[PDB]
Amino acid sequence: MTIKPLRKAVFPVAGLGTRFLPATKAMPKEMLPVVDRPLIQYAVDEAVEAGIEQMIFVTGRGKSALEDHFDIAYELEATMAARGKSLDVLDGTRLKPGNIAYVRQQEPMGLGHAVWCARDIVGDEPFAVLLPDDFMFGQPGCLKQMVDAYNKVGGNLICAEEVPDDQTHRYGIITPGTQDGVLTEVKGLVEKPAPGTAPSNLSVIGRYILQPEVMRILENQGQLTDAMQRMIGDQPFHGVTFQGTRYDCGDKAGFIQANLAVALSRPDLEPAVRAFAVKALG
Amino acid sequence: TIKPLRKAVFPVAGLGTRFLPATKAMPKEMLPVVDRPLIQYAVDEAVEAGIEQMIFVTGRGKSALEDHFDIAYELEATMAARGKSLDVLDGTRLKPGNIAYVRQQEPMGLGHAVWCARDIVGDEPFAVLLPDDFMFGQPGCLKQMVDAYNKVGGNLICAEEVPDDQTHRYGIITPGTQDGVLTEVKGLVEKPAPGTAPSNLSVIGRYILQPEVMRILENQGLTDAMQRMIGDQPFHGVTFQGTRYDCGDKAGFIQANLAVALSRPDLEPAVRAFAVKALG
Amino acid sequence: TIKPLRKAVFPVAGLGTRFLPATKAMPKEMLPVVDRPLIQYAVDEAVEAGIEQMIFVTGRGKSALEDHFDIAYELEATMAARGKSLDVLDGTRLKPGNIAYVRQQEPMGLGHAVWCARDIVGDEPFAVLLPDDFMFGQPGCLKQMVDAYNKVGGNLICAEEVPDDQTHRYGIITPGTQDGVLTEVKGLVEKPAPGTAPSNLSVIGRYILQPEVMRILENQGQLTDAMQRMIGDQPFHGVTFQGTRYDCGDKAGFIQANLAVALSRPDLEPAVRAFAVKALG
Amino acid sequence: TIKPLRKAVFPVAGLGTRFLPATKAMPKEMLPVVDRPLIQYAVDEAVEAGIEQMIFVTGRGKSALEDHFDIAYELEATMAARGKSLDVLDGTRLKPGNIAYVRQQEPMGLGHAVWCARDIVGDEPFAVLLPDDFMFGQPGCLKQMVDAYNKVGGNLICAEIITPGTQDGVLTEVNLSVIGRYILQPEVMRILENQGLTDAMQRMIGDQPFHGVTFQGTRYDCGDKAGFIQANLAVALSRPDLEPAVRAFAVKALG
Ligand SMILES: O=P(O)(O)O[C@H]1O[C@H](CO)[C@@H](O)[C@H](O)[C@H]1O
Ligand SMILES: O=P(O)(O)O[C@H]1O[C@H](CO)[C@@H](O)[C@H](O)[C@H]1O
Ligand SMILES: O=P(O)(O)O[C@H]1O[C@H](CO)[C@@H](O)[C@H](O)[C@H]1O
Ligand SMILES: O=P(O)(O)O[C@H]1O[C@H](CO)[C@@H](O)[C@H](O)[C@H]1O
Repeated sequence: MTIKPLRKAVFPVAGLGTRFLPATKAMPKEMLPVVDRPLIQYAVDEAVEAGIEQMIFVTGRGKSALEDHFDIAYELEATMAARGKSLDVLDGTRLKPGNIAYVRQQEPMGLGHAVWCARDIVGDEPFAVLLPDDFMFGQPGCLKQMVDAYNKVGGNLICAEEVPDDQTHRYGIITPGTQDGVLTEVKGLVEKPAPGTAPSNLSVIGRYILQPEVMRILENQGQLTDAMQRMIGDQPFHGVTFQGTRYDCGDKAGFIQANLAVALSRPDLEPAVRAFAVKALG
Repeated sequence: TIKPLRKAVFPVAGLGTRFLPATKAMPKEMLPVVDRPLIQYAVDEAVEAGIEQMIFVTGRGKSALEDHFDIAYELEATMAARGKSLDVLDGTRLKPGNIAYVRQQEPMGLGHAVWCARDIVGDEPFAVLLPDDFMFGQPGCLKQMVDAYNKVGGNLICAEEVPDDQTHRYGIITPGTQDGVLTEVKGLVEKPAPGTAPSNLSVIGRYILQPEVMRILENQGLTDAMQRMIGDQPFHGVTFQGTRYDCGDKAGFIQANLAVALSRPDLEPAVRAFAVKALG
Repeated sequence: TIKPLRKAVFPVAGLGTRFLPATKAMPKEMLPVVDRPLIQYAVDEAVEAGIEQMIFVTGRGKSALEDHFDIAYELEATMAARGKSLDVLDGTRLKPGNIAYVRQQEPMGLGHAVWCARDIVGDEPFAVLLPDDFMFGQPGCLKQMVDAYNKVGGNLICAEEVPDDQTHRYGIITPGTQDGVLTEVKGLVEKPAPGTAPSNLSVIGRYILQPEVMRILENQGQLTDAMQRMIGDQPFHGVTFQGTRYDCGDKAGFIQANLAVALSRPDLEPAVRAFAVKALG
Repeated sequence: TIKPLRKAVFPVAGLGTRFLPATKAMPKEMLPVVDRPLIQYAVDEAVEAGIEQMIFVTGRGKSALEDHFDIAYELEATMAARGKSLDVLDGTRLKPGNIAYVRQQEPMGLGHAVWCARDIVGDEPFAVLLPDDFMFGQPGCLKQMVDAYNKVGGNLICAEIITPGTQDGVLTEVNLSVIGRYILQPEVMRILENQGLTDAMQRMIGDQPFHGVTFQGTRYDCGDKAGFIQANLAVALSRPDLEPAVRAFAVKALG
């Protein structure tokens, strides 16, 4: 009757990313690069830093690239070796065998259904959920900051962020309680409220740490927000504000902004990129 | 007590070099015995045995095994546009999440492959099926084995008497008491030298193992693991009520295709007719 | 002046619905007869016939067909690491460029498929091979055909006598003069109705056509119906294969082909024959 | 006269090691410049220049390039089910047969790559486009080049290391960094076959008109990360729906 550690994270990667066509008509959206790494790469790096040791990808149909990316690139590594090029550039692209599991979603039925797909791999253990479109820039990574708070309050946690009024109908909204620094009690939550019925402004961001009871609730109704809801009254539920900036690579403008931000932070790229940005701006 | 099954591991990361050039760019596990691939048969067998979580330990060029168990979108659409029943595909798709894939990364054998499923299995007994061992019969091999499991528990493996000159190719069992279909395993040696075989009953690619076996594998990180397990838990060999075809070998693959074909009402007539002629 | 033969078209975009579930996610052209995929036998055949440009018109889920004819990097490296000879793969890789692929995009049949190779063929004669028609024998179907082509020229197709209740499934030929292995085609109808068959010699998946046939296909923007318009002005003969053909298009044929080849293999025949008789009563 | 020009060769078999780990399992030719992958821009450029036959010489892990130019069955179905227009995909797929693929098999460089298309091109003039060289401008590099072709014929290359002679405005008889845009005569194929590299186009200077064309626009070397980012920023600033937010961010982020 103990409580297990969270050595697990679930990555919903079965979307058709229709917003980025034509680029995504044959390329997984999750594979779009922020400078030189694909969105999922950042996401799993984040998880590793947070101490997670079992990544479980719930995929779709045309996404083999996601699978190959985290395996040995046999010919590539051979080619590089034949050129004295170091494989350090691939550090972190491959985990221990078994640490990355895949399960097909089969039918595109949303986030809750997706998480539900991992039910048997998670078991009676708390688990994390990361939506790669939410590029979280900062140190430590969002998940690590979150796990840090988990270690002290336990229960369920989600990344929270103040959003403009005309933006509230696009996210799940939190009904805030007591604030204790970075944490803030969630007294309620509604998935995309109507534009006049927003309980507040702090929305839910694609970073979660949930207790196994949430899986159970999903199996039973067998969606997510409504499932976390059912667990306000009996388990610690807090919103965590990220010490860094988040870029919504879900929309083209964010994607570009993220690329720029990261490039400006790179020793070898900022000089050239800065110089160019400057002129190009008038 | 005897913890219930429901989890099966399928090692499918081999390069099947024996079937080249057929397996040069296609998974050996996908070779058809008439009209269904070897894994399909193995999965069906698991389903019948009450297993509800398939764990595939794959290799690099094997996306076909993945697509085979998902919805074939365009195909199903084209069949519907021709009033063709999709019943032909029943059993091809399981519930979302019931089939998990993990990459073996490096081909280091059976033990290593099974080891790759450690976190998915957990504490929990698990089954292991090698699709190359085509098990023809009813009920299926795994079902017959699980029936014996719910009675004796512990670890079980499929056993089969093999000719003398063939013993050096299998793991051999040192038999104890026989109770109908079961036979106690008092010891086992992987591929003994010819003249050194303790007996003739070898190990076949069908296993039901206790979680302590995974533990022993993580620790040594193969056949040698099952054995640090004889004085502690009931360990029996099960004889299959049916015939097994070694599709690991060219001749076996063909024999299997012939056998199944002859059991098919719509194929038997034509096949038998030809077989006879062609034989002289 | 007979245009030399140097190109072959392989229609490999079918969904092989007949072999489900085996063909649910695997190209039917990759089904093996003992050792080698159907398409491998087909290209072998073309190579023997002196063809040096294979042109595959494929579909959507058929990357295996493309990988099969390229270097299998990891595999060849692993075999080398085990002193295993790569001879087993001889013929699986041709010279760079000798195999071209074009996507059919939509499954509109054989004529459409061949039409897709129009700009690759151009103004030159071309062959057409349907891998489902496993041609067992030697020299080998295309070779035997090209031998006849080199003396008669024009257009040729493999012809085979088929049972009466089987005629409605093939294109049927109206035979003329027979000159040994050849037989003039005076006409042909695609799948005639049962009772309407002009004869019994059907068209088999092996063709040698003149560029004018492409022209006619481009204009009509089907196959059978186009070869027709080429009767009164280009030598058109049907060729009989010196060997046996297996219709791997249907399950029984696939099985039969596998058994036939197996029995011709010194290393497999003993075990296979022994089994065959026992399991047969 | 001058044999028109209806064929283009696209060398797309590189391992893009410079963009690791992004290109570990994804073709570098598929890297997006905001909305579309590099090859898309390249083929669009070709179509605008009147090219009717695209020939891709690919490598091993590059199925994405093939699927991209075919019908995305399930996707188009899903969009339809959402009343979303497919115009977003216009230019994504050409007439069947207009895109041919040949495997390079062995990574032996540009010359060998072009050589692989020898039998598809035949005795005809052909273009060559390296998608890493993102050519931003209107009417687009190949078009501008083809315009000069119909006048002078022979062989042309995009210029921006070469020594010149006479400058006829945009043309200049052969700095001038050579750029990945070529229009070559069939005799160059023959010379490649024989020695069986590119600087063998030179064995073609005393017999055919050979000029360098200067591009009316700017080129971004998406071969290196700085260039890739610059290209994405430039295009974004040119898009009415993205420029506002992108510019506002850029400014703030720059200090
Ligand atoms: O992004 P989705 O899938 O449209 O919506 C999901 O993630 C959002 C954050 O990105 C949350 O605010 C929503 O509550 C959640 O349902
Ligand atoms: O097939 P392998 O790898 O030579 O040997 C493996 O499968 C055999 C059955 O096929 C088992 O009897 C062996 O114990 C196992 O190690
Ligand atoms: O096989 P298909 O495409 O159904 O039909 C095609 O090949 C047959 C032989 O296999 C010929 O008899 C038909 O005339 C030809 O159109
Ligand atoms: O990559 P290569 O073949 O060494 O060089 C090639 O690509 C370069 C861009 O990457 C171009 O600037 C060169 O003109 C072209 O020949």
